[PDB]
Amino acid sequence: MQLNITGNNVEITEALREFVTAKFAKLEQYFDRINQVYVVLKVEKVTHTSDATLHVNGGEIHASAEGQDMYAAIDGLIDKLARQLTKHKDKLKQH
Repeated sequence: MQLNITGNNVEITEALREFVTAKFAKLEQYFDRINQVYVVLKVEKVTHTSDATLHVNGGEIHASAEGQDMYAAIDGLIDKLARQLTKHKDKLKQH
């Protein structure tokens, strides 16, 4: 269960990185299919872009989200990502 992040054209402050990990953590409670995760967020005067990639036993999901800010990108990115994790998580726990 190891996760890492990479910021392109953005200063990675303990608070920022924490926010990202904070969301994933809350997901680590119900979601047990997370071993290696890599996230990247670009910050430009135009639009902010963020990408997420979660790993699962036998399968791997890769999605990306954009937001008005580095915070919004993570919100929608971790939102759609979670809902996706639950979908595939339903296949496993079949009882």
